[PDB]
Order: sequence, then C-alpha cells, then structure tokens
Amino acid sequence: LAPVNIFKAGADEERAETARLTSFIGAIAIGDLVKSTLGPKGMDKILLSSGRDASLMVTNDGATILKNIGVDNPAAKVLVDMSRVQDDEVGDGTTSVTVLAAELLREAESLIAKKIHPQTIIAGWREATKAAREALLSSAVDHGSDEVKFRQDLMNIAGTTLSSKLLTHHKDHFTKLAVEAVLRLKGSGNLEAIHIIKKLGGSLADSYLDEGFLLDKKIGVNQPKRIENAKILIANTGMDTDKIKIFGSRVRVDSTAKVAEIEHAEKEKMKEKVERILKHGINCFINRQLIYNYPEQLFGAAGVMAIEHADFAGVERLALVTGGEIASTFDHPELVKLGSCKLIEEVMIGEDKLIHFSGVALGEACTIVLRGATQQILDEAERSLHDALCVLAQTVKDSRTVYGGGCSEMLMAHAVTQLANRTPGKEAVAMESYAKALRMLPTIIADNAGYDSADLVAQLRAAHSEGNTTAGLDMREGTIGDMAILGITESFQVKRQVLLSAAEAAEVILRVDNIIKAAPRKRVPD
Amino acid sequence: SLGPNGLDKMMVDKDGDVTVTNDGATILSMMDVDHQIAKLMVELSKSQDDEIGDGTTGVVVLAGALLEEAEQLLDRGIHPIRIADGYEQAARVAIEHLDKISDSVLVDIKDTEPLIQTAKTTLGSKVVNSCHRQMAEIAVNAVLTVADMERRDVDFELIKVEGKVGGRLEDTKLIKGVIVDKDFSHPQMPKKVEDAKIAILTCPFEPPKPKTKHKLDVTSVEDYKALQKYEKEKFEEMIQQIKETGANLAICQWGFDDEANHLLLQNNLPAVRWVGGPEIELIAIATGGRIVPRFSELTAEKLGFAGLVQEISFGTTKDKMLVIEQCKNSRAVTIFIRGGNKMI
Amino acid sequence: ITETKGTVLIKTAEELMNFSKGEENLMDAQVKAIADTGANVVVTGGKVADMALHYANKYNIMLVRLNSKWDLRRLCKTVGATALPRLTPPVLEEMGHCDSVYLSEVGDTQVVVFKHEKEDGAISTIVLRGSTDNLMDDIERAVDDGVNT
Amino acid sequence: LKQMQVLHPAARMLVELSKAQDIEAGDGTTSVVIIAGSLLDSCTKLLQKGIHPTIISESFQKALEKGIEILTDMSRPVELSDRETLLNSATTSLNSKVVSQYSSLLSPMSVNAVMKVIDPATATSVDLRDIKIVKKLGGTIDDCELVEGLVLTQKVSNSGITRVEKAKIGLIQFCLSAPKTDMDNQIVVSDYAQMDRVLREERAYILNLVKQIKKTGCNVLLIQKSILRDALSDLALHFLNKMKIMVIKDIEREDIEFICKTIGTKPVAHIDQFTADMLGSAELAEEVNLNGSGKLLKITGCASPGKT
Amino acid sequence: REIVHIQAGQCGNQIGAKFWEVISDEHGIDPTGTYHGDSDLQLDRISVYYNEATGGKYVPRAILVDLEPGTMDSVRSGPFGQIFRPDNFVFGQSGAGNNWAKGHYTEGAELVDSVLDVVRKEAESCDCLQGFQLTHSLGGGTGSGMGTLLISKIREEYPDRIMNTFSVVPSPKVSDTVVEPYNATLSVHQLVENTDETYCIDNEALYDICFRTLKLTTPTYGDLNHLVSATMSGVTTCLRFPGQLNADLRKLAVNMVPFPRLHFFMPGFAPLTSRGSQQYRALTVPELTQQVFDAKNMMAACDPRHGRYLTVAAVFRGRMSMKEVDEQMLNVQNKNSSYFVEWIPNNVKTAVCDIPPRGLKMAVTFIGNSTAIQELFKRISEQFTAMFRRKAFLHWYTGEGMDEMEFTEAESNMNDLVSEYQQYQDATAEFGEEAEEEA
Amino acid sequence: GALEDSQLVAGVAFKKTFSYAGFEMQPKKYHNPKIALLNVELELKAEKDNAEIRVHTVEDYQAIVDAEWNILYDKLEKIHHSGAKVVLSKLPIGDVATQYFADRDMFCAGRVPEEDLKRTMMACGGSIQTSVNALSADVLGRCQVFEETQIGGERYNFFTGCPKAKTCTFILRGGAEQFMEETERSLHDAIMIVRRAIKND
Ligand SMILES: Nc1ncnc2c1ncn2[C@@H]1O[C@H](COP(=O)(O)OP(=O)(O)O)[C@@H](O)[C@H]1O
Ligand SMILES: Nc1ncnc2c1ncn2[C@@H]1O[C@H](COP(=O)(O)OP(=O)(O)O)[C@@H](O)[C@H]1O
Ligand SMILES: [Mg+2]
Ligand SMILES: [Mg+2]
Ligand SMILES: [Mg+2]
Repeated sequence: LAPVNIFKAGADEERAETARLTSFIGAIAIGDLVKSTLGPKGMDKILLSSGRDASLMVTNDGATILKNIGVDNPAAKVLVDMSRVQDDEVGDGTTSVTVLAAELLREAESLIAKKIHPQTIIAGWREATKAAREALLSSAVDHGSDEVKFRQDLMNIAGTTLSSKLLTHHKDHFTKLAVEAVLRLKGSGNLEAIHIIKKLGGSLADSYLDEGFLLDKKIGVNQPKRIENAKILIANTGMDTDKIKIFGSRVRVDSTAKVAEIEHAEKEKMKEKVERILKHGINCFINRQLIYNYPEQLFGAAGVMAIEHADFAGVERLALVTGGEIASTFDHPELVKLGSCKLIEEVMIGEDKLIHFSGVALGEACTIVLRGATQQILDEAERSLHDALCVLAQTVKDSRTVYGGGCSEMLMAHAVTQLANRTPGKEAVAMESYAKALRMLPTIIADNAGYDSADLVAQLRAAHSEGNTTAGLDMREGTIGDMAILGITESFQVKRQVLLSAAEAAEVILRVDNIIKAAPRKRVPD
Repeated sequence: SLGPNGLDKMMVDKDGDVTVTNDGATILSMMDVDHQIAKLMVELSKSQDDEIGDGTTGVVVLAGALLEEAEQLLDRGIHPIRIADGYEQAARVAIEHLDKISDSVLVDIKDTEPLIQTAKTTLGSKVVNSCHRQMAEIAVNAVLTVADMERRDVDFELIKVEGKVGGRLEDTKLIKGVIVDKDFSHPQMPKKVEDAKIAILTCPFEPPKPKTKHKLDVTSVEDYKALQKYEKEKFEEMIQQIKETGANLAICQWGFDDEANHLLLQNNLPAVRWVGGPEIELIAIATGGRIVPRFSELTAEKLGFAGLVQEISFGTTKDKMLVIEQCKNSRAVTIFIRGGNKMI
Repeated sequence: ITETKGTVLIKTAEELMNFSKGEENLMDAQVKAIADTGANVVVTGGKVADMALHYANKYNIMLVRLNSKWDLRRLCKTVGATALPRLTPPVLEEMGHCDSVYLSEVGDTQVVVFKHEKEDGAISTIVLRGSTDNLMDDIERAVDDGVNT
Repeated sequence: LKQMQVLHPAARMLVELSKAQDIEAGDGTTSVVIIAGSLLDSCTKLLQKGIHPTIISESFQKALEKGIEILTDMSRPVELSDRETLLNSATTSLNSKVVSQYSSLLSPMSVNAVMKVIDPATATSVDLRDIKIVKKLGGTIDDCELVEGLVLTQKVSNSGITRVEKAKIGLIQFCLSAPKTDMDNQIVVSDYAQMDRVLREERAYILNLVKQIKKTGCNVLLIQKSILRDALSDLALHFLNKMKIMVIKDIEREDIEFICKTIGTKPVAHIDQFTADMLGSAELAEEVNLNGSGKLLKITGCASPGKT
Repeated sequence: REIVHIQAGQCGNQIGAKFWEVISDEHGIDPTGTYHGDSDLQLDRISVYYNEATGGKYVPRAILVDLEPGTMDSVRSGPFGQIFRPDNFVFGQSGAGNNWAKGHYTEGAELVDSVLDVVRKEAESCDCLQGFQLTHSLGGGTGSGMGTLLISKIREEYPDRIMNTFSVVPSPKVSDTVVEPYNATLSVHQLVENTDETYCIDNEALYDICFRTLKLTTPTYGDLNHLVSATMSGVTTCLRFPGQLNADLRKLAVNMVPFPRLHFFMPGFAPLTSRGSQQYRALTVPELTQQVFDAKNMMAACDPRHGRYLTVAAVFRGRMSMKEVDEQMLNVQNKNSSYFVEWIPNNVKTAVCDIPPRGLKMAVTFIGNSTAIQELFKRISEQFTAMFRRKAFLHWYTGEGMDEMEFTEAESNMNDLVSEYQQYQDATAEFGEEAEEEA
Repeated sequence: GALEDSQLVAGVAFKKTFSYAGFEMQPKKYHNPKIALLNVELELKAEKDNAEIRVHTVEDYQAIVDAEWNILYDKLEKIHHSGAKVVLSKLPIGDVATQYFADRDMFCAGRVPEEDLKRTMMACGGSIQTSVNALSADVLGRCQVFEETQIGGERYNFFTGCPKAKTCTFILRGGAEQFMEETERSLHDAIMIVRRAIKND
C-alpha cells in the first residue's frame, strides 16, 4: 500500500487476488441458496420480513425469493438483476438461469488457479455458446398446422410447468383451466384480460374458470336485480354532479328566488342527460365513476341496472367480453354499439356477492376463481398459475418446442464437446468446462429426488453420444426414458433465453478485477 | 484497463448502485478522492473526454509515467523549471513529426468502409466487441444522416439513444424515425396506420381559458343555458377543424377531456396524449411538418407525413411504445439498445 | 399610483388592448415635458422604472439615483436646487446649476463628480488618498481637529 | 387465535386455517386446529423411521378420500319442514358456550330468524347480512327478544312527539336548508330594502317545502346524513313541529338498503317526486326509553314486510 | 409609510431582541450600525423599520419597557445592545409580581406617562406613520395588565392607525402561575374591541417541533425564540422588500378579516424539520406546501379536522419559476378541498419574494383563520369558571382596588366570543331525564 | 483543449441559453443580419398583476380570449416588419415566439445576461428597447456574419465582423478549472499594465 492516502474516510478498494475472491464467493452463494427449489421434487422456502411488519409468504419461484433477499455483495446484485428481467420476459426459468450462471463461475475460479488469462476463457466460451445454441435450434420441432396435434402440445407444456409447484397435487385439473383460458384470447397477448380472483375458504380443488364473467360490484338501490336478454351500454363519464363546467364562472344574484331558480336548472341538466341515455334502448348501464343518488332514482324509475366505480380495468375487460363501445357525449345513438349477454344475476361465493354474466357474445376475456385454506396457498396458487399462462402465450406466438427433463441440456453439452476435441490450445480446456456446467443441471434434478445422479448422468452421456437424441430422465421411477413417448416438452424461446442470459453474466463478472466502494451514507431518519 | 485485452472495474455508488465500466473518464468520475493532486487527474480526464471522447484512459497513463521519470531528475539536482521547459520542447518536436506520418483517408457516404474500420478500432476495447461489426454499421450511418457537410458540424441533440431491458444484445437496430414511450389515448383505437398525415398540436383539447384573472357572472337561467350550450359546442368545433384539413392522426402536448377523447374515436382518428417537449421538436423535424398552437391556425400545408406509425408490444409487461418510421429524408434518428441486464 | 389600494378593471375587448398603449404614451409626454424646460440631468431619491429609463436615454437625459435622505439634502444646497415631492416639470427657480457633471474612476473605484468652477459654491469636499484604511481614519480625525479650531 | 400474537412462522398458518373453517362453516373452528395439530405430531415418528416426506403427503391424501366416504355413509338426510331436528342441532352447537343456561330461550329464536329470511322451497344459500344484531347494555341475557321490524339507535330531533299510530313513513335524500348551488355563488346587496327581501324569501322557500310534504299525509320523516351542507335547519324543524310530523335525522348511508328492504319505502332525491306512491306504512312507530341505558326506537307492524 | 415596534415584559423583550438580530444580518447592517451590503435591493425599503442618523448610522424603531431592570440590563449588556437608542430603554425599580391588578392599576399608571412621551418622539421623526406592533405574553402581570393599559391609552391618542400585535397564547397544560386564568381572560376582553388582529402562538407546539421532530431532547427557551422569530420575520417580511403588488398592513386587515370581531389567526412555518430530514427530504414545492395543511406544522391546540377554515394566505420566499408554484397551488387547493371553507371559496393569497430568509434553501409562510380556535378559548373559560365559584385567591385582585364585578363582566364576553365562532360551523349543533310526554 | 487554442474575437460571443421546443428548426448562420435588442418579455401572459376581468356574456368571453393572442401577435408582427433577423432579450422568450420565429427563418434568444447585452450594443451599435412601437432603422445592430459553433462540448453564439467595435472577448482553453482561473489572473496583470502605460509611456 502506498504511504499516501487517496481515498476519503470510509472508502475501500479491493484488487486482483481479493476482488476475484469476493465476486466468486457471492455468486456461488446465491446459486447454492436456490438449488433446493429446482426440478419436479424441489421444496419451498419461507420469507419473513423484519421491516415490512412481519409479512410472511411461502414460495417456490426463484425470482420472488431473489427480489426479497437483501443482498449487499456487489457481484450478487448482478445475479438478482438477470432473474428479475427473465421473469418479465418469458416468465419461466428464473431458477435455471441463476444456477447455470453460478455454475459457470464455479468452474471459472478453478481455471484461474491453473494460470489461464481471463480473456482466454471468455474467447473460449464464446465459441462454446455459438455451437450450443445452433445445436438447440436443430433440435426444435415446429407444429401448428394440425389443431389436434397443437392442442396436445399446449397440454404437455402446461403439465410440465406446473410440476415443480404446489399445483402438482392436482395437475390434471389445473392443466385444463390454464389451456382453455389462453384459447379465449384468440391470439392477442393481453394477459391482463384474465382476472384471477382469489378468496379464502374451501378446498383447493374447488377452483374453476367461469363460463362468463364476474364483477365484484354492487347495483343501485331499488333497481331490478336480474335481467334476461340484456343490452349493455358501457360509458366513461361523470354523473355525480357532472356540472364541472370547465370555466371559472360564478353566480352573482341580488335575491334568493333567483338562486332557487338556478338550483332547479341544475337538476334539469342532469335529467336531460339521462333521457338521452335511455334513448339508446338499453336495459343495463355500466360506468367507471360514481353515480349520485339523484340519477340513481332516475334509472330506478326507468327499470335499468346501473353499476358504478368499475375502474379502467373493470371497464376495458367488459368491452372485450360483450363487444360494446366505451361511449361518451350520448348525442348519436346510431354510431354506438351495445353489448349482449343472455342473463345477468347475483351469485354468492364464500360470503360475498358478485355479478354474474352468462352467455356472453364474444368472451375474449375471462375470470378465474381460486379457493384454498390459507392465504399462503392462495398466493402460491395465483403466482404458480401466472407462470403457466405466460409460457403458453409465448408458445402461441411462436409454436416450436424442445424436449426437456434433461434431454435438451445433454444434447448441447455434447455438441460443444465435439468441438473442443478439434480446437488446439488452452481454449480447448475452457470449452470443456462449459460442458461440465450444462450437465450439472440434469444432475441437480436427480440429487433432489434421492437418486444416484452419477449413474443416471453417465447413462445419458453415452446415450446421446451414440445417437439416441431423445433420451432423458424419468422422475416417477428414477430411470431413463423417451420424451417423445412420455411427453416432457419445453418452449424453444424459454430455453434460448436461459442459455444466452446465463452465459453473458459469467462474462461480465469475469472481466472485473477491481472493486471500489464509496463511503456509505449514514442513517439519520426523519 | 488499456488495450483490447484490458479488464474492467465495478464501481459502487453512495447509495449502493452497481456500475461495471471500462471508460476512463467514468472511473475517475465515480471515484471519490481526497488528495488534491488526485482531483487534478480527474479534471484532466474529463477535459479530454469533452474535447474528443476517446483516449480518456491513455492520457492519465501518459501523464503518470511523465511524472515518474522526473523523480530521478529532481534528485540529481535539476531545477524543475528546467524539467518543465524541457518537456515542452520535446512535445513540440513530437507533434510536428506526428502529422508528417499521417494519412488522409476519406469522408463520403458512397464508400463508408474507411469509416467502419475506424469505428471498429474504438469498439474493439469494450464488451460490445462480441458484435462490434454490427454496432460499427449503426454508429457510422447515424452520424451521416444528421451531419451537415458544409458547416462541418454534427448535432447530438438530433440523435436519441434509448435502451430497454430484455431481449438480446444483437436486437439493437437503427430506426430512422422517432420512438416515444406512449400509446394511443383510447384503448379501442387501431394500433397502426400506413399513410399517416401527422398533425402536431400544442394547445390542450379543452374549452379556452384566459391567463389573466377573470370572472364570469351568471345572473339568470337563460345565462346558465347559454353557458351550457357554449361548452358542448366548443368540443365539436376543435374536432371538426382538425378533420377538414385532411389530417389522419393527432399529436398533442397536453391532456384531453373525456368528451373530446370519445369524439376522436367516433370520427376514426387516432391520437396521442401527454407527449414530451423535446419529442415534439424531433417529430416535427422527422416528419417534416410544423407546430401549430391553435386549432384556428391549422392548414393543410402544415401537416407532416409518415410511412408507418405502430404500437410495439414487448413480453409479459404492460409496457407499450409508439414508433414512427418510413418517412422521407430525415435529419433525426434514434438508436435502440437491448440487452439482458441493466449493466449491459 | 393611489396610496389606497387600486386595481385596474376591464370589461370589454377594447379596454384590454388599449390599456398597455395608453400607459406608455402618458409616460412619454411626462418625460418630454421635463426636457422642455431644459434639464440635462435628473436626480432621484428612489426607484426608477425601465420605461422611464428608456425614454430618458432617448431624450438625452442623464439619470442618477441615490437614497440617503441626507446626501440628497446636501446636494440640494450644493447646486441651489430645491426638492420636489411629485413628478412635475420643474419651475425655472427650482432648477440648480453646475459647471460640470461626469463619471470618473480613481484607484479602482467608480465615482460621480459634481464640480463647480466657482471658488465659493455652497459646500466643499476633501478627497483623501492613502495606502491603508487605518492611515486614512487617523488623517480624517486630524482634519476634524483642524476644522473645529 | 386471532387476538394472541403468535410469532413462529408455522404457527401463523393455524390462525388462518381456523378462519377458513369459520368462513365456510362457522363452527368447528377449534376442532379443525386440533386435527391439524395431531396430524403434524404423528409425522415426527415417520420421518425418524426413514419415510421421505413426499411419501407421507401422498399417503395422507389417500386416507383423506377414504375418510370422506365413511362419513357420508354415516350421515342421514334431513327435511327443512322438520322443526324438531333444527332445534336439536341449534341447541347442541349452543350448549358449549356461556349461554348454555339461556339456550332454552335463544334456540327457538335462532331458527325463527333463519326461517323468516329464506324460502324453504328454493333455499340454496343464506345471506346473514339481512339479519342484524343490536347490542344494548343493561338487564341480563334473559331479556333478549326478536323484533319483526326495524330498530334505530339515534334519538328523534322533534320536541314533543314520541308516538305515532298508523304512521306513513317517507325517506328523504335531499336537504331542507337555504338554497345552495354547486357553483361558488354569493348574494350581493346594494339597497336597504334588499335586506328585508332576503329574510322574507328564505322563509318562504323553506315553508314551501314543508307544505308539499304534509300534503301527502306523511307522519314520519327520515333524513340522510350530509357533511357538505346542513341537512335540517332550525327554521325547518320549527315548522315540522307545528304540522305534527315526527322527524328522525342522520341516517347512515351504508344501511339505506337495509331500511328500504325492511319497510318497503323508496328513496327520493327531489321534491317534485315526493308523491303518495313512495311511502311505506307501519302500524306503530315509537321510541322506547330503557331504564337507565338510553333511548331506543322501534317500528313494528309493517304492511308490506320484507325478508329481514 | 412607517411602523413602530414595542415590547413589554419577559417574553416580549426576548423575542424582540432576537427579532432585531434576524433583521440586521439580512439588510447588511452590523452591530455597530454601518451598512456593509453591496446590493441596492436591501436599502430600497430600509427606512420602514429604521431611522438614519448623520454619518450613515441606522437605528431601530423599538421601545423596550419593563418594570424590572434585570431584563433590560440583560439586553443592554448582551449582544446588539450598543445598536439600540440610549433613551429608548424604560425601566422601573420594583417589578409587577404577576398580579394583573398591580400592573393595570398601581404600577403601570405612573409609568405610561413617561413611556407615552417616548413614542411621541419616535413618531415625530416619520413623515407619515402607518401603525404599531406590540409583543407581549398573556401570563405575566406586566404583559397582561400594563399591556392592556398601554393599548387603551394608545387608542385614545391615535384615532385610526392600525394595531397589529404578536401575543403568545397560554397553554394551561403548562399551567405555571397558579393564577393563570385570571390574567388571560381580562386581557382578551380588552383585546377584542381595540386591535385589528392578533397572532397567537403557544409554547406547546413550540416545545413539540424542536424536541420530537428535530432533536435536542431538552430544548431551552433560547431555541424557542428562534422558532417564533422565524415566524416574526415572515408575516412581516413582505413589508421590507418590494413586490409586484404593494401589500400594506391595512389591506391585510380588509383582505384577511371578514368580520371585525373574529380576527385571531394562527401562523405556519414549513421548511424546518429534522436535521437529517432537512437534507434527505426532497424539499420540492408540493411536499413543502404539504406542510401547510398538516397536523404538525400548526402552533395552536385546535384540531382543524373538527373545524372549518375561513381564509388562508400563502407567502413564498426564494427565486423560482412562476409556473410550478401555481401548478402545485392549483393541485393543493383541490386536493384536500373536502375539509375547506363553508362559504368563502378561493381564499388563497399568493406572495413571492426573491431573496429568501438567510440560512436555508427554501422558505415559505402560511396564515390561516380557523373556527377551531374556540376549542382553545372554551378550555380557558371552563377552568376560569371552576375557580371563580370558590373565589380562590380573589383578595389579591379585589383588594388592590378593582371591583369584583369585573371578573363576572369579563366572563360574559368570553361566552359571547365563543358563541360567535360556534355559530359559523353549523355542525356542533348536533339528555338524561325521562320527560318526553304529550307536548 | 491545448493552451495555444485560445483566441480573441473582435466582437461579442457568449453562451447558449435555455431554449424551448422548436429552437432546432431555425437557421444558425447569417451574412448580413440586423440585430434587434430588447428588454421586453415576448410570451403569452397576464397584462398586469393588479388586473381583474368581470364579464357577463360568453360572446365577450370569446372576445377576451382572442384579445390576449392579438396582443402577442401584434408585437411579434412589429418586430418582423423591421427587417431584423436576430432578436435578443434579457427577459424570457416563450415557446410560441420561438415557433413563430422558426416559421420565418429568424433567430431568437432569451434570458441573455445583462453584461453580455451591453457589450453587444457597444460592438454592433444599436440600443436597448423596452417597447416595440418605435423600431427605427437606427436602433438596429449590424454585423458582418453570425454563426453558432461547438466549443469543447458547449454551444456558443458568435458575432464577428463589426468594423466599429469597442469590445473584445477572450475564449480561454485549459484542462482543469484552476488551469484557466490562473490563466485569467495573469491576463489581468497584462491588461492593467497596458492601461497605465497608455497614460504615461
Ligand atoms: N415431469 C418432469 N420430468 C422431468 N423433468 C421435469 C419434469 N417437470 C419439470 N422438469 C424439469 O424441471 C426443470 C426446472 O424447471 P422449474 O422447476 O420450473 O424451475 P425454473 O424456474 O428453472 O423453470 C426444467 O428444466 C424441466 O425440464
Ligand atoms: N352434549 C354433548 N355431549 C357430548 N359432546 C358434545 C355435546 N355438545 C357438544 N359436544 C361436542 O363439542 C365439540 C365441539 O364443540 P365446540 O366447543 O364448539 O368446539 P368447536 O369450536 O370445534 O365447534 C363437538 O365435537 C361436539 O361433539
Ligand atoms: Mg417452471
Ligand atoms: Mg478508449
Ligand atoms: Mg360450537
């Protein structure tokens, strides 16, 4: 250390031997923390908070865990950031990306101990990932021409995604709900059109998807409670003292009877607007704002249903289901399109009462009712079902799939191995380490179940080298099998994102050799 | 951190933010130092960055090694003014020889190969080198579509660099238009047009309001009704005034009213709400139109043109963006950056 | 303006447009009326306006400002002029005279000089030049002792 | 379990478990915790014997299915017209509390409440929001009763009238005060004769309103709470006294539905729509004074009763 | 115009001594009297609170009155004592003893004759004076007794000059003098009919802001003067600096006081919180303005949610852009407009001064007229009535030459004043016996 | 930049100021422009802080709204008719003025510092105007070329070519803050020495 000081008090510097030490300790720390939640037989963690008023949640997702953990190592924050982005991109594989990105760094520290310059490893890995992604592409199978065959693939993808979650207790029941829900969107990737309503009580198997729609609102007082063959007008306008006349006007009169005259003119304005609404020949009215008690009785005298305070989400969803138009100014009744549902009634679920729409016109949106025993099950069920809906929506956008259960990893690990046997130099060593990292992912799945991982992986390595490119693990019995027969299937887009993102982070971390920290701010709260 | 085989540093902020970088100026900027001489090296790095932008880390290594060689001369009994004078003389001899071995290459849109080779050399030192052949192409084209050749000047305010997380680094592309972080106002508007005539506005879609303090007195019922009629009529005239000029889409800087939003949809006219200041002046240059502050002043000679306007949707998130493309010759252009991490 | 609170009220379009033009025209005549008597320099004990300053420059009127309530009274004696409490064209009796007024600099300082060629005048001033503040003050005390004698 | 503050993370799922049974069943909230406790206790022996936890979870679900079929074969159908069976069921779930002595009075009351809310022919669910429980101090448990009408806690603003026979009840959602527009208004006075005009014109405007109400035969008036403008001025209350109208003020906004359900009135929001078709009828309206606790109001004998 | 400042008693002298201290360090004046500023913006209105003597000296327009030399010697010997006018110090030899009768009848009678001469000599040096300022406390005898006598004498002498005051309101939770309520009731009775308005401040919220919000678990009176002296500067600030609209104290009365008898305000000072929060709170316009309607920035024991505001005034200090100030003001006016005025909408008076008070980034000042002040005056009366029934400690007042009828006289007005504020709410208008028979 | 890159401009040059939307579609070079110096705020606003409008009918309401615009367009039309191409004002210039000045290929600048304006008047030869009613041919400033260039990351306005100038401006190029501050302190010693030597050689 130079005798002269260059840093202010509290600032610290770390260099080559210490910098690479700290960065590797952090990465493997986060990788080993989440390995327990991987595969069809991983277990779940408990997150309890000291700051957020002792909030408690039970989860298996690898991205939810990494968001709540308060990491402070600079290198560990890079790993958390990729997992959050991956969740917002395809919605699955958050656990696989971080484990793989951590296993690459575990092999990278051993190579440095053998006196190989870091730039040599990166150039070596860059060739390894190119040959790995190309081999994956040649493994893709693309359906979509046959509805019957494509329908089978959607059931296989949804069945695999739900395996590692709590929904595996009822996988058959929950596979049908997830698939049929996505077929309603008619190819539009608006996932917000699916409203998952979760309310406590009853068994987890009582959950279902409603054939129509459900609204958790309340109708006006002294209005019909149920209508057959309804015509719906969807509006976004003011009705509680709509007289917000944008100007800065004011009333200046010299008597009292003038005020009582102007006051009566206010009600005439509201009454006239109501008549123009009823001119459309509607029998159901939906508004996104409040409804005052004076216009409430106008509908109550005319025999109409008025729903109030259905926010932007509640209105846009109704537009897709019934096909109406969100209208305002009510001046041209011919140009506005109304909705149509066969029946509207009030239903009771648990304790609450919700509005039931049945026999809708379009049905391009839906609602899902979830039941359960604890708030932890309801949250876990909803979060698990989010993974299934997203990955299915990506499949419809790009309908090419790749086999899973370790069949995919072993194929790419072999393609890099063949390349490393022709390349001279120290780059050959680095490429082999890439194959050691990919093959760990099938190993970790076997370890969690209590099987001889070394024996099973050894059989897979031989099977894939001799041309049986569909071999892979079978969890229910701990032997080998064919995926074309069993049906374990992933998405090409999901696996591609897992491979490319993971290989990048081990590149950005590995190029770092100096760590510098500014003197932290002190806690002096308000 | 010098040369193509150089390594990087990972900065840590006051609050905890992590930044991995290789640029010479940034490392000395995020660093916190106390010694007064250290701050003099920081200011030296920044000055080179402003003037040129490349060669920020090379200069401090040259400056540092220039001081180290002077330690022996000081010890052997040389007045440092003699040393300082000597260094100045050597630099003059070095500089005059430097441009004796120079080679003028070219500046022309026709060839663009020498310009790509120079761009390749600078990018060869960063993590972008994984695809630096592609990135070189984007950089050179972006300058030559904004460059004023006669004044020999380029303006960086006409080049917008925007990055969004997700996707892949190779998805970076050059858009010879404008991208904004907005969407259509009404959810039921169509998501694309193909012969867009652009109407850029600055006034909001609301009834007028003078700025000076004012009061309007309602003294009778007929006065009240005449005010009620004036409201709803004012909503009609603005939209009629827009349509007669032949415009196809409306762009506004302020918000719309609930009544005005629906009437636009009823007249088959897409619109955008709450756009930014610098965005408007870019769209005016990009589409070749003009900015109007009142509905009354709108004419058919002030509309812009645009080949395609679309709303592009990303993955799981609700984030949506609007892109303006395929116009005529444009002096504005944007760079779109993608990548799997905020640090990329 | 009125000492009591006073606001401007407008009810029609014409009054809104004609207010700003009317105010400027009134100010031009007032300054021109002052210049009609022959005044070359105007000294005031308060704030000056921008419109007045612009018109003062147009009519070649020198304008100075100083607010002491004791320097202005001394200036009244020196030139023989008398104060005015309202902006009115001065009467020929009320205007002082001076043989030279100029802006000069002495030792890194800007000063304004009202110089008489008359031997007597009304009051006189002694300029002190020294190398230190402590040196001036002691000399200043000596001048007081000499005068009191 | 809710009132205690348990801190163990696995002990905070039992409080939610007991709330689950409360929502679906409303009884057995203690027993379900005991069952869940003993299942977990019996698990500690199996894990020592070498059983993997996955095997244990699957085997319990096998046993749960068998448990369902044994209970179903043990049960017995019940018909709603059988009153004796309902009493025996109610008194059994009631003799485990402090009021086991008073179950000889409460048990017939509880069943009566349910039978007066639903229709036994098409009863598929029961909503308990149409049954309201009012808590009042004083006396003992043995003084409870079931009221086939409406009970209001707030006292009456009127001074002199406390009992009405053959009442006609009307509900109001507007305000009996000086005229008030939403626009910021103000009355300007510039002549001395204007002061007398304002006083006279205000009294006439309030007087006009009361004359309309009495014209329809209204005896009891119910106002609704307002917080932006006054709801009942001193002048208005004086006139309503002279016309012999019982006035009740400050009815809550969140139980307007329940009031209309019970007596069959119709909310009104404009004076021009206050006719004789919006009124409800009741045989007796009176406020009763409890011994020392306070004053209470009762409305009994509805001609058009609801299911509350 | 010209204003004069007069301080009496214990509390009044302390605040005034600090007030003149937090004026000289802005306008470029120094503890010797010279002006050492280079900005002519400071000297434009320098003469409103100051006199200029020959030689460039400036002196304050202040009168210091107390019945004991101990307080006056402290200020004279302490900081800034050499600035003040030598003859302006008026002092007694025996004090007041906090008996309101002693300071209103026996001792104050023979002192005003000499004080009234001094204020005449100060008023002779101004071309046209506009009004007075008085600083006193309602607990001490001299503040209440002699303060009442001074105002009555002033009114007879001066017909229509304005009467601005800065009086601290007693917090009975901090009871102090066992006989506190006697002192407070009588002075307020006289204040109602002889002053334009009074600015009330309680030591309770003075105690809370420093202790809880900021720091210093044991805040002494010295800090308490700084906090109120911050509020002194602001209501008065506009007066010493130019503005686009000439806001004089007279138009403050007409524009802030709708009724001549309900004229008691409570002020507000936003930009002062914890030292760490002074740094880490992003001191922008809307969060700074958000402190105006908070439950913490208030300095009176009157809950606003159980009250209805009459008129509000906002003073801004600092060099901003014009837009954002109005934008947030437009937002705030309608944000919490539910709890706003009953019949006087659009009360907001906006004032902006380029130069802020010296020391901090940002500063504003707020004035509000509440209907919850009756909650404070009611409690005073309730405690007063409980003591008068027992006639406790009454001889110390009646025995000094004052008739008993005065105690009963002053009580009537307090009930009358409370009834006035109660009338403008229309919400407080909302039984044990069994008499509910026929009619 | 290097120390030898310092320059002297026989005119006036100052820094670019804050500009509103639309500043970028207007030309940045002229050959024989006429400069109109102003002290008037050219933006849409309220006439007097002491003003107040009371009106009864909407017909006058619409007439009042169009009155503010007609005031603003009158001043801007008065400037454009004088033949000036470059307009400078100490007070802010609104976005409406800039967009209007863009449509006719003329340059605007607002919030110019006071000292930089006085030097511009002395170098070009005009006069500051607080009103737009008497723009004679004498109150305009004439220069031989105007341009906007980039200097070390900043943008600077240059007024060069005035043959009757009475003012110069230095552009100092250093490498650090204390490098040019020390440079200017040595320049000040040269300026004062020459000033004394003129009076006595
Ligand atoms: N029935 C199954 N048989 C074999 N492998 C499976 C089965 N179900 C899931 N997997 C594998 O489990 C792996 C991990 O997926 P998952 O547990 O959801 O974590 P991640 O968050 O990485 O998706 C996947 O690679 C998938 O191939
Ligand atoms: N008369 C009785 N004889 C025997 N057991 C009874 C009797 N009454 C109630 N029980 C038992 O009490 C148990 C639960 O009562 P309770 O204390 O309410 O607990 P929980 O809250 O679980 O319902 C039931 O299992 C029931 O069998
Ligand atoms: Mg998964
Ligand atoms: Mg470089
Ligand atoms: Mg029980």
